[PDB]
Amino acid sequence: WTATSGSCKGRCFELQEVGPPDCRCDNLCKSYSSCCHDFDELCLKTARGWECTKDRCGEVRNEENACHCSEDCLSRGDCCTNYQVVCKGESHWVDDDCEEIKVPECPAGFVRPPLIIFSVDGFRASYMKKGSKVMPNIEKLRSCGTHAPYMRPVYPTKTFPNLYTLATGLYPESHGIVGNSMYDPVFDASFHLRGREKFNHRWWGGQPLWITATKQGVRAGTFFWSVSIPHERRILTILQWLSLPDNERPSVYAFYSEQPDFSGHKYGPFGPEMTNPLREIDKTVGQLMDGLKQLRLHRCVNVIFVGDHGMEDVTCDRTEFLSNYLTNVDDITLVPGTLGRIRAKSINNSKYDPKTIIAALTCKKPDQHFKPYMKQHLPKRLHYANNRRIEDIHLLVDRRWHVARKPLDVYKKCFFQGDHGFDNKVNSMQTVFVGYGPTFKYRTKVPPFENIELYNVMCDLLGLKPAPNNGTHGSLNHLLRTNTFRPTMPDEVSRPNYPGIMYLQSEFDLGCTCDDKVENKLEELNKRLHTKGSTKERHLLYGRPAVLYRTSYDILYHTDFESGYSEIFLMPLWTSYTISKQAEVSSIPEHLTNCVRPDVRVSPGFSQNCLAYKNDKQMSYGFLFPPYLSSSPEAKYDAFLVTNMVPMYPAFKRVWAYFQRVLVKKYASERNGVNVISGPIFDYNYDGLRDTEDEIKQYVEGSSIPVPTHYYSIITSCLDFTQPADKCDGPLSVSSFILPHRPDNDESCNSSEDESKWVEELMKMHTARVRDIEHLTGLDFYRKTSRSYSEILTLKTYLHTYESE
Ligand SMILES: *[C@@H]1O[C@H](CO)[C@@H](O[C@@H]2O[C@H](CO)[C@@H](O[C@@H]3O[C@H](CO[C@H]4O[C@H](CO)[C@@H](O)[C@H](O[C@H]5O[C@H](CO)[C@@H](O)[C@H](O)[C@@H]5O[C@H]5O[C@H](CO)[C@@H](O)[C@H](O)[C@@H]5O)[C@@H]4O)[C@@H](O)[C@H](O[C@H]4O[C@H](CO)[C@@H](O)[C@H](O)[C@@H]4O[C@H]4O[C@H](CO)[C@@H](O)[C@H](O)[C@@H]4O)[C@@H]3O)[C@H](O)[C@H]2NC(C)=O)[C@H](O)[C@H]1NC(C)=O
Ligand SMILES: O=C(Cn1cnc2ccc(N3CCN(C(=O)NC4CCCC4)CC3)cc2c1=O)NCc1ccc(Cl)c(Cl)c1
Ligand SMILES: [Ca+2]
Ligand SMILES: [Ca+2]
Ligand code: NA
Ligand code: NA
Ligand SMILES: [Zn+2]
Repeated sequence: WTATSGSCKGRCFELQEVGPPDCRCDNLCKSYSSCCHDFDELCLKTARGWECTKDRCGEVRNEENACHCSEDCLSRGDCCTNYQVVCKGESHWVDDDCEEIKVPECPAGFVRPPLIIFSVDGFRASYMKKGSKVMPNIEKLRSCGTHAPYMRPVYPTKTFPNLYTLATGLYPESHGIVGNSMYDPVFDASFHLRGREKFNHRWWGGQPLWITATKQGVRAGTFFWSVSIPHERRILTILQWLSLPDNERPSVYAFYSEQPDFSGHKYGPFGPEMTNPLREIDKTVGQLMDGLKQLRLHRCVNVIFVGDHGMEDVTCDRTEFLSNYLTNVDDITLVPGTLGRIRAKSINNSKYDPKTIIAALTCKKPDQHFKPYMKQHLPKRLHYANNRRIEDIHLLVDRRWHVARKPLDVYKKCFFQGDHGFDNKVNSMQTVFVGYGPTFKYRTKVPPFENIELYNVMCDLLGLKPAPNNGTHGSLNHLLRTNTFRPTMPDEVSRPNYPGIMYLQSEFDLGCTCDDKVENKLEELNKRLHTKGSTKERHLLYGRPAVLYRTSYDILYHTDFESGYSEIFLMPLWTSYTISKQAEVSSIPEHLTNCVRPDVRVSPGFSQNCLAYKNDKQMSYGFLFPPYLSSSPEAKYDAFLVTNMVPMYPAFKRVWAYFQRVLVKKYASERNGVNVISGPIFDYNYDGLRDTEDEIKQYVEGSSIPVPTHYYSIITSCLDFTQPADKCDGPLSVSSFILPHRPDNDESCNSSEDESKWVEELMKMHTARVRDIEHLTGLDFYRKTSRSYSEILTLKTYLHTYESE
């Protein structure tokens, strides 16, 4: 119940929301159907429209008007945004030449430059170039300020997950808004775009920027907007708030536009009908900047122009139906469209089985346009699993397609021509970022970055300490003129042991064999030097990784590679080696095919054993440093040490052996040498974080050898590829992956073919940031480089996407 017979007189767009049953006058009252009886009359004035005209200049103030053109309007803070242009001979902001904003030029009483976030729904990254002729205000923001060619949204590339990630710095699995539609089995409640459950605070986790600001004594304007409030009134409301007395005035404001998404769904991303919505958004930016200029704030405020996701061509005819694959389609609930999420229709149905549903959906049709996954098998870069609102079965839908349960769902719901939601590396899903103002740089282009990073920057712009989030604070310092955040590297928690030769061969009873009894003062001192680290400078280029948790491990040196060997997990945490452009690939010699050699530096008790692999009929092993890339026949023996062995399913060995035998050398050839760091990952609870020993769900049968859930590699070279990886003077270039360690290749529908036709495609799908590997391993890389720490943070957040231009 709302007692809507209270009044909005003197309350229009009040910032503090009043509680039930008292009637409301804030910017969300319409959404709750709770506005006072006189809200439209008093707060949504429209008389005489939104622009001054020559005849209105100097008029007698008429409080009925939408905005004012009387002499008093500037001191009232309620002029039409074009007042000074029409009535005082001033220019529009867009017509003024760009002039660098070296320092804030703010009115007296301003404690800090305000921040205005101007969020555009469905604004695809390529609109900034493709629509530039029809968006002159946005083009001035972009060209004069700091811009990225695009900004990467989070998955799924839907509105609410992305706007709430922008606000919190968190992945959707952590903030809890994992789709536009959700079921939470603990609450037993459903969240929808339509309706009221979405107003319940229990859905919305983390700490959004307006709460962060308020907790730290920075006032915030209200960020959500009721859809029916026209954009011109949203802009005039922000400008009125900016005219509040110092003690009342917010320091952070948000404008939201439902365009161009609304039209893009109807017309497709580049439908001829799209020009007009882009013109209208640009006119809104123009009103805001003219309005700021009238208030002498246009060289004081920092403005962020940012989108939530892009827009792809999608029509009804490109729909896959689950009824074409499943016999039992009425036993499932599907959340449909540009991603699929499946769960049982009834928790009482004991015959429901996810394994049989996955198998029925796997590679069934030659050009099948979705791929099913258990959520823990989704690419780790999506960070889309650790939330009970994410169903166990996920369908990754190809760009331009939908999935639905039955055909009747689609024609009893062609209308639409655009949609979004797909994998967030897809080019059509990318969106925009421009920062303009005293705190941003001038005429500066920055590389693409992820939207999870912007919360920290917004906190920096406002002098706030961010709540804990998934950004990497400091990685966007290159966007800023001032207010940079100067992080320190994390402290190493565990220091390594450096074991020497401590064990005799006969102390080992591992069931291993090697034909190495194959028999010099020149070359014996030489081999001893390699074991003490004489080549370590060639193979550990950026320092050893730091171990950020408590554990016991050993550094092991060799001619061709260095490793940090875990006595707890019985395998390396990391193995590092450099392959020059001139490196030669060789074979595993016949006499060494099944060779595994005890490592006399490491106790039998802290070693793997061959008998466990013989006994485990499902599990084989591979090596982290590949024997194919040994520098000499004699160095090759090091590659067969038991301390270089890791457990690998035979299906996975197909992938791994092709990466090591073919792709490493291909990269070294293309990039002028590469440094590779490879290792295992254990993430049995799919939280994106390193498992402790007591979280390991699978061991090599009969043993204490834990089975990795994934294997990573970080592949680094010189950004200037005229310099070899091992003699690089400047910035680095990286690409990385986190490959799922699976006992079959069902994910790859062409896996019966030669690995040259499917393995690199798999690897691209599982591309990763070095930061993703850091979370998953508790290691900290690139500790010893010539580069600034903020530059290294940017490098650790880089994702190689393998999308065309
Ligand atoms: C991305 O960045 C985020 C933010 O930094 C990272 O997430 C953090 O990760 C931490 C580890 O997973 C996690 O720390 C835990 O916090 C527990 C207290 O949690 C509450 O309070 C915080 C602080 O205000 C709050 O933010 C939390 O909010 C979550 O939960 C509510 C639901 O109630 C949601 O609305 C909200 O969206 C959010 O959900 C997300 O996180 C939870 C996990 O907390 C997931 O389950 C959800 O799926 C969703 O992803 C909470 O309200 C604290 O209890 C934990 O402590 C246990 O573990 C420690 C280990 O040190 C142990 O020592 C303790 O004893 C304790 O164990 C006991 O409980 C166990 C479980 O019941 C039990 O098994 C044991 O036997 C013990 O009794 C833990 O410290 C932190 O909360 C989240 N924060 C957020 C916002 O998500 C995220 O990791 C980053 N991602 C990547 C990839 O880097
Ligand atoms: O604006 C709209 C549409 N619209 C319209 N009317 C609404 C009325 C109320 C609510 N409620 C307020 C109480 N809630 C809330 O304050 N939650 C946070 C504060 C406490 C913890 C998290 C939960 C949400 C949401 C909306 C809403 O979305 N769309 C644009 C937009 C802008 C910014 C963001 Cl971040 C997002 Cl996700 C969406
Ligand atoms: Ca959207
Ligand atoms: Ca984990
Ligand atoms: Na075996
Ligand atoms: Na296959
Ligand atoms: Zn949309």
